[PDB]
Amino acid sequence: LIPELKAPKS
Amino acid sequence: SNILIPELKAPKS
Amino acid sequence: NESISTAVIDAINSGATLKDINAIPDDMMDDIYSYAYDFYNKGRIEEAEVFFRFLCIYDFYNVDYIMGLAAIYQIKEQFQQAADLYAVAFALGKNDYTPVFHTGQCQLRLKAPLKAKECFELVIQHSNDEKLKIKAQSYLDAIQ
Amino acid sequence: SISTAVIDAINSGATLKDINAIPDDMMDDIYSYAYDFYNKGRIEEAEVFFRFLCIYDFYNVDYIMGLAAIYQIKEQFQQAADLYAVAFALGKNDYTPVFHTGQCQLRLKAPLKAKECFELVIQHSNDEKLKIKAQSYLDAIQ
Repeated sequence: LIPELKAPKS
Repeated sequence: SNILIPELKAPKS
Repeated sequence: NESISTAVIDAINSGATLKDINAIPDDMMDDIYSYAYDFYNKGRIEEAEVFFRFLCIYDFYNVDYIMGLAAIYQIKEQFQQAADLYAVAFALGKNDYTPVFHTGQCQLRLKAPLKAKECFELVIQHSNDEKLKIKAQSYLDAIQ
Repeated sequence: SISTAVIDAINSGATLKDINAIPDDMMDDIYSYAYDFYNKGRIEEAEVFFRFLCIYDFYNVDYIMGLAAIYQIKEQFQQAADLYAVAFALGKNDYTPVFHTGQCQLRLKAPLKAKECFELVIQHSNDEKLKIKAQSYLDAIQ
């Protein structure tokens, strides 16, 4: 269903 | 159809 | 063979045009990225879509930006556009097979199970992501 | 730039495509993306692809031509001419890179080297439509 984004913090 | 735009080999058809 | 190799690399390694981010310093990008992220995880897709597009305009080469925007198009069922960006992330981002797995998802939805099949097989040969390989065999098995 | 597993490919002589086991069908699909985006005027994407393809296979004349065409369009005439010089060494009897080099040399304020490119085209190309333009540029250069 919904793709999983890389989490923030560089 | 412009001479300053090269024309590239078409992808293997 | 060696000077052909390096002539090529030399020409690309000066054809580096801009880094795009118009001297609008780094950790600022981060904050925008972080809300795009927070809008996305929250399901405020219209905002998250604006933020990612804005970031991709500013720095087309950052794989996380491309991946965020691709993910939005995926969620919006703009599957051709998602797959187009995933091919870009692949060409930028070179290691990860995530964009290839998501492209399989897209091709499935674009009525091209053959292409979809090839994607998931590629992930299976080349990924070292255990979880991703599972998912990818699962899709593969399902469309046999 | 970043990834110099490109330095290993170099001295060892292999391509990164081989080093990373990328299927030919995959390279061909990235090529088609690169081709379509290019013909469609989507030059930023096409550049991403052609760059990838040139990095993964520095010996592919068609990849080198694509990237050099992109640099020509973007007016990076020095980089385009350097890549055309490589594409010519690879294909070593297609005169299209030599013609387009003549176009770059003209924009680099080097009309004499542009003239010798075009002469080289007329002297050796068997391509008629290429010779016609080469001969037009040669006539226009005085």
